[PDB]
Amino acid sequence: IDRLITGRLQSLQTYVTQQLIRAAEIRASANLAATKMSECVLGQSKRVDF
Amino acid sequence: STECSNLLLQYGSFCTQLKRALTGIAVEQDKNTQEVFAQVKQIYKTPPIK
Repeated sequence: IDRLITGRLQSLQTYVTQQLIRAAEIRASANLAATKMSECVLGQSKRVDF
Repeated sequence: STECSNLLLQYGSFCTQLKRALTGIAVEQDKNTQEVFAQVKQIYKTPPIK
């Protein structure tokens, strides 16, 4: 039971760490999308290729 | 070693997700280089007069 508990805890910790990294990436994309909604939809942008 | 491989098979799929993570990083590096440098459609050239 100790062996199985250690293995399942290691796998679940790996899942939580991967979810945290993906959450950071998704938060960066959502910040970019919020900037685009504030600057393209609500105004006219002079930034090139934006 | 065959005995180490037989014991490593019992741990499940840690190595598959490690390989998937490294493959994702290796694809993302080329995506970074392509999205930074390849922003031009045609390869321009300067005239022979300098």
